Amino acid sequence: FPRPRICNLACRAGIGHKYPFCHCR
Repeated sequence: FPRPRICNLACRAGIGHKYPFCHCR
């Protein structure tokens, strides 16, 4: 699965835990 561009932003802002599809840091 390709890494969604949003997931990148999410990780940076640390809103990963906020975005289900981008459950990053």
